[PDB]
Amino acid sequence: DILDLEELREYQRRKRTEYEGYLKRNRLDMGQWIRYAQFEIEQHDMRRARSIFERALLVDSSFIPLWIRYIDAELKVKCINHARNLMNRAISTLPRVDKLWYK
RNA sequence: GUUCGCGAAGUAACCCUUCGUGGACAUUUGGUCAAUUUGAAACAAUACAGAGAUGAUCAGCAGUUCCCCUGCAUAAGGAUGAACCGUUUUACAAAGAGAUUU
Ligand SMILES: [K+]
Ligand SMILES: [Mg+2]
Ligand SMILES: [Mg+2]
Repeated sequence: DILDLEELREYQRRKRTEYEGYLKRNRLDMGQWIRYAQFEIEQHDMRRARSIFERALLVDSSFIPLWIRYIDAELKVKCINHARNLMNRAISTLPRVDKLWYK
């Protein structure tokens, strides 16, 4: 498929334009947000992935699978202290959800 | 420059003409900006494609958007103005049961 960094940049531009267009036209599709963040984790660009999860939380902070995905994504890449800040924030905004406490 | 005053020479003329000189009058413009190509107007042309619903053709009216255009416009029109068609995996458990690590 992709043989060169410039070709990776072309691929990333096309996919980012696709995902951003759909999330512009309909921001409330949380699964679309999740798989865009997953795309950026596949690109190993954790800054972009974190930004997408944060924007998704700004669209809807009450949606528990989005929180769990973000926390698990931080832990999967050994970013434990980021995960600690994130989980503390998660319980701080939603203290009555048992799943976040257990996580 | 005009004018008030005082000295020198016309004109012993104290006013008029000239020269020297003290004072008053009048007091800070304009630029966000330089005169052709390299600080960004658009159509048109050319080639190829081509018409929302669906079996076919067409009237529309909306909605979402970090697209706007025409219009005095909160009217109306722009193909129903366009973009929309794609992509889709975990808040993941319980009971068994068969191969097997220990
Ligand atoms: K029509
Ligand atoms: Mg209309
Ligand atoms: Mg419309």
